[PDB]
Amino acid sequence: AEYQNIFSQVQVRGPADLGMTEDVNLANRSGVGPFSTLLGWFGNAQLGPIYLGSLGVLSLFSGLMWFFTIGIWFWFQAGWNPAVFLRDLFFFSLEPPAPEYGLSFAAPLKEGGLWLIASFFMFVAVWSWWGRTYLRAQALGMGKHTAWAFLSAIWLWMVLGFIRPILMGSWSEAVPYGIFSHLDWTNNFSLVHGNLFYNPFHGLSIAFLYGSALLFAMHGATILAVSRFGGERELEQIADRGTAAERAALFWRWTMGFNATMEGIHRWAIWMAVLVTLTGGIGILLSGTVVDNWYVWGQNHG
Amino acid sequence: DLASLAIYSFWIFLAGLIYYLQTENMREGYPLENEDGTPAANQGPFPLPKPKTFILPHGRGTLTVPGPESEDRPIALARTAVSEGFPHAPTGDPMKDGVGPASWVARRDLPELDGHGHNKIKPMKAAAGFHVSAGKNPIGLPVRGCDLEIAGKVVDIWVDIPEQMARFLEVELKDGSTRLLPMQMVKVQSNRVHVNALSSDLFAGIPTIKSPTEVTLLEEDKICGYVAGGLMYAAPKRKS
Amino acid sequence: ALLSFERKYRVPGGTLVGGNLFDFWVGPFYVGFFGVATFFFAALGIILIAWSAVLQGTWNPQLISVYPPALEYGLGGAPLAKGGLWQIITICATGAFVSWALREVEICRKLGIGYHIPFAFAFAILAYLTLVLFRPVMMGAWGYAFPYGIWTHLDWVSNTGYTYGNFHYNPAHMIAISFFFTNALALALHGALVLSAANPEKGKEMRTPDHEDTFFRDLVGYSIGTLGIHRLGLLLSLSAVFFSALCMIITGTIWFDQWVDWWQWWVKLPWWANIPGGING
Ligand code: BCL
Ligand code: BCL
Ligand code: BCL
Ligand code: BCL
Ligand SMILES: CC[C@H]1c2cc3[nH]c4c(c3C)C(=O)[C@H](C(=O)OC)c4c3nc(cc4[nH]c(cc(n2)[C@@H]1C)c(C(C)=O)c4C)[C@@H](C)[C@@H]3CCC(=O)OC/C=C(\C)CCC[C@H](C)CCC[C@H](C)CCCC(C)C
Ligand SMILES: CC[C@H]1c2cc3[nH]c4c(c3C)C(=O)[C@H](C(=O)OC)c4c3nc(cc4[nH]c(cc(n2)[C@@H]1C)c(C(C)=O)c4C)[C@@H](C)[C@@H]3CCC(=O)OC/C=C(\C)CCC[C@H](C)CCC[C@H](C)CCCC(C)C
Ligand SMILES: COC(C)(C)C/C=C/C(C)=C/C=C/C(C)=C/C=C/C(C)=C\C=C\C=C(C)\C=C\C=C(/C)CC/C=C(\C)CCC=C(C)C
Ligand SMILES: [Fe+3]
Repeated sequence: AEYQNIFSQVQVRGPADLGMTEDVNLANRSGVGPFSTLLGWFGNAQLGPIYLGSLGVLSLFSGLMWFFTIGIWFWFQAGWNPAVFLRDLFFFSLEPPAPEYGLSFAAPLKEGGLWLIASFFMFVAVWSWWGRTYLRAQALGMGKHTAWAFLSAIWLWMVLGFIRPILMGSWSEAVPYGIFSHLDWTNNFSLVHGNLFYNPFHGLSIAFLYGSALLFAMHGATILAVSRFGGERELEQIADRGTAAERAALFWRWTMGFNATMEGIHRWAIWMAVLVTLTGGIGILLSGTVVDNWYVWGQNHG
Repeated sequence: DLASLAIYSFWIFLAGLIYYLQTENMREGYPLENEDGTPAANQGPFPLPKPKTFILPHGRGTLTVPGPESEDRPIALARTAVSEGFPHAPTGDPMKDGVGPASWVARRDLPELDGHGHNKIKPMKAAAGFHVSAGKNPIGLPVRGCDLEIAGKVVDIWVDIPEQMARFLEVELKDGSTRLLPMQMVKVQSNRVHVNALSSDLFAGIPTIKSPTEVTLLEEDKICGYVAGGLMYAAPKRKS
Repeated sequence: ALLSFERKYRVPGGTLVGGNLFDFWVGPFYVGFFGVATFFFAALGIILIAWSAVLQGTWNPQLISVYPPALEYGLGGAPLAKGGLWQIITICATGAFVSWALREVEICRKLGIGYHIPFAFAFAILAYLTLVLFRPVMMGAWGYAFPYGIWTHLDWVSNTGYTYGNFHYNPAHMIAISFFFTNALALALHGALVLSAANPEKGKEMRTPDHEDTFFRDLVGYSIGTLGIHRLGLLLSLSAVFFSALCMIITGTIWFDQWVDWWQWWVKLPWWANIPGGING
């Protein structure tokens, strides 16, 4: 048995680290929280400090209104009875406003008005948070990569419950807030469009989804296979290539005769993943608006 | 129709993306070369990208890639066949000469500095507040090689300050001097530390660092390289 | 044929079989005994797939499809035309996949690095044998395996799926989808992180791992770390596939009814089973 570097053999701890200051407003940061021996077995143990600030709160708050809004409704359903509430948690659901109401914000609560309310909260909770991720990287002088790729995630989210419903002419086309409730909508959406497996974008979406798992498995295992030379210390290998970066490239060179660099691979990474919700967002925007049946479409091609 | 338009657009896009992504991963190691070190004929269909310069922090200067690729070190190897494609046998001690699994890269002979300009790594006996917070403490435990014999004993733990992580075990050998072993290369057991790669009589062969309070990117590579190659080369001792 | 820094690595040794026999390269490609095996099992198969194509009277790729023996043949061999070729090609595929894995082990031994890669690969190879070997054998019929065809194998997915209603209800399939989604989240993040540190705003200094750990705490309050995210990556991945191989080994062998029905156990619990109202009652 030889150490495989999955879990540390020895944990070490020094004074709580407050992190780089740069142009961050330490006034808005918080205080360091507890250390976690459990967490420290896989990664960092230091919990906190976290930067709250304004934008953060808008989201952190807005995000509870959306959570609670649907929560109230769930109880209205379980007849304020806990036993029930707990029993049918996955079955409850805050459906969207019936087709009759259209895109109007006039549908009553028990008829899809509550859905509108909650969603609104979510729309705030996510966007404000998005601006947060762009801001916190600026304060540190970093690129806006994290913020940009998060947009791609937002993309699919925007199409599923906003862009498309609007293009369809009804707040009904949206997705219900419910565990099993939304699983059904998903299976349902497909059957109504001629089986998405025929959607060329969907099949592409899957390609990347799987690709993301293929890539991260390779990358993670590689970086672990050469950590005996300091692999995880990626940024430095980027400014000064070491054996780690080399043996790492040669392995894939001799395996599939084609390879990457310590920085390049991350470009493959961020792109591999990002394309999952970008292509997905597309395949879905076109379904129901330009294409009605993907089987029928897979035939005439338009 | 729109759908069919969008789908083709995407394939053109993806192509440009695979082009971009490929030429980006050619910033190092390229242009290919023959076994003799001269530029190979065909360099593939992809062209080296325009160069890019990094601004290393702490006034360490800059880095431009792709740039002139050099090994800036001698290679003790000799061909084993007349044709291309075969192994290059070592012409001395692969471990000493540092070839094959024992290879190392000539990196800057300075240590890595944290976001503050301080040596990212330090022997724990020089690190404030730092202590073994969990797990077994190796300090004091003896060290054994793959030949079931004792090479020396751990006298301190070198840690990463900013990422609070153990990275090396400063071991004391029979003659009083110390050597760094990669944390990722030893089994800290109940009553010892086991080193599978090397075998007792080789712990002295491990490279040594100058200052006894900081390791340089270069020295890390020779220490790490040397121990890894002990996996292949030391074998003629690794009984167990 | 070599990268500026490659020669010092092309030393003798590392092979598991045959010794110095196949210990040599071919362009960037390393060979090894197992480099030969994969060629063998791959040329063999491709051929079988080519022949299997003429017997189907089609050369078109979006149509060709080697089908498995019909349920009547059970777990016995079948006529090259009635699932025979399929059965053989599966052997070639399996053997090609294994030889490839072990080839990586040798590429590993030569470079003196860990065996994490060939190990993580084995999890895929595992899922594969879960579909073409374990589930079918437990169900006693090579017919429960999937077909080899671009879209024709997609049908298999869809049919096998709707055979139990919305397959969304399979509990494990439910866990596997979560790790798959998370893995993409984690990959998207890690890449944006490292890159945003090595590629800061114009004219600025290259950040450090420190600015990385900083960035996340500010954002989410915690930061797993440079070694952790690579640990998380390998884990999220292999898990997503583990649970995927799992949700299919239980389907059709220990549970063969609608998956949405399996949630009754929950809803039909003494304490609330009859408690009037809700969604169920
Ligand atoms: C996992 C559950 C189902 C399944 C469900 C689906 C679904 C659902 C979809 C696919 C799709 C795909 N599947 Mg599948 N698929 C299964 C099992 C397999 C097996 C196998 C050996 O068992 C293989 C090779 C494939 C391969 C493929 C790809 C052709 C295509 C996805 C692109 C991708 O990014 O893939 C991930 C891999 C990479 C990014 C790595 C690169 C590998 C390349 C792409 C392989 C090409 C192989 C070529 C087409 C076959 C060559 C055979 C010759 C003999 C050499 N599937 C099982 C049985 N598959 C998608 C599609 O669009 O299909 C038409 C899709 O929507
Ligand atoms: C029976 C049903 C249909 C079907 C119907 C659909 C439908 C309908 C859709 C998909 C979509 C997808 N399908 Mg499908 N799909 C089927 C079968 C398959 C099979 C298979 C092997 O059979 C596979 C591999 C897939 C795979 C996939 C994915 C590639 C893709 C979703 C990517 C993603 O990450 O989304 C998840 C990611 C997001 C939704 C991102 C947005 C997240 C937002 C920004 C975050 C909000 C956060 C909130 C405010 C915070 C909560 C946090 C708190 C801490 C709690 N499908 C069958 C045939 N599929 C989706 C797509 O895009 O398709 C093109 C989609 O709409
Ligand atoms: C892409 C096509 C479909 C779709 C198809 C599916 C399918 C198919 C499945 C899910 C599943 C899930 N989907 Mg979905 N889903 C869609 C859009 C969304 C949106 C959105 C804002 O648009 C959100 C927030 C979600 C959220 C979720 C999760 C609740 C759940 C997956 C776990 C996970 O790892 O998530 C990634 C996110 C994180 C790791 C971070 C946040 C996770 C939070 C903190 C925890 C949720 C816990 C859950 C409620 C706990 C139950 C515990 C009880 C003890 C049993 N979906 C679209 C419309 N979704 C899975 C499931 O198990 O469903 C029942 C599943 O199989
Ligand atoms: C209508 C159909 C049903 C459904 C039916 C099924 C069925 C049926 C199955 C799945 C399976 C899966 N489903 Mg589903 N699924 C549905 C809806 C969804 C949705 C959604 C958002 O709606 C999602 C996210 C998913 C997600 C998933 C995945 C978790 C899982 C497949 C990945 C996998 O196993 O990889 C595992 C990876 C492999 C098997 C690949 C192995 C690769 C081998 C080793 C190498 C090949 C090399 C190649 C030949 C080499 C080429 C070389 C050349 C040089 C290029 N499903 C709907 C409701 N789903 C599958 C599963 O769990 O499978 C185990 C499965 O069987
Ligand atoms: C290729 C695209 C992939 C992707 C990328 C992605 N996601 C991202 C990012 C990126 C690049 C971010 O930067 C952003 C992030 O911040 O990550 C850490 C994020 C993010 N992706 C998220 C989710 C998510 N991503 C998903 C998917 C994907 N993300 C894709 C796979 C999914 C799926 C699969 O469905 C989900 C659910 C969010 C967690 C996060 C953005 C956070 C956000 O929008 O927050 C608004 C705030 C709230 C909703 C707060 C309330 C939350 C709960 C409802 C209540 C309980 C919490 C409360 C704090 C408890 C307090 C308890 C007390 C006791 C203290
Ligand atoms: C288990 C976790 C994840 C993972 C990991 C993973 N994959 C890996 C590795 C790892 C760690 C490798 O090291 C290895 C690699 O070298 O990658 C570059 C690989 C790899 N993952 C691959 C594919 C792959 N991985 C997938 C998934 C995953 N891989 C998971 C998400 C998928 C999916 C989900 O679709 C696919 C297609 C290969 C490209 C590659 C290994 C290549 C290899 O073994 O090559 C030699 C093989 C041949 C010559 C095979 C021919 C065999 C037969 C003669 C004919 C074909 C028969 C086959 C049944 C036909 C199928 C047709 C379809 C239309 C249905
Ligand atoms: C224990 O009890 C308490 C009280 C603590 C509460 C507990 C809470 C519970 C039990 C919450 C349960 C909620 C769940 C499980 C929610 C699940 C949601 C899921 C699975 C998916 C969500 C899909 C939604 C997407 C598609 C939504 C997209 C929304 C938008 C793009 C914005 C929509 C915009 C609208 C309607 C317009 C508003 C107006 C403007 C300004 C444009
Ligand atoms: Fe990385």
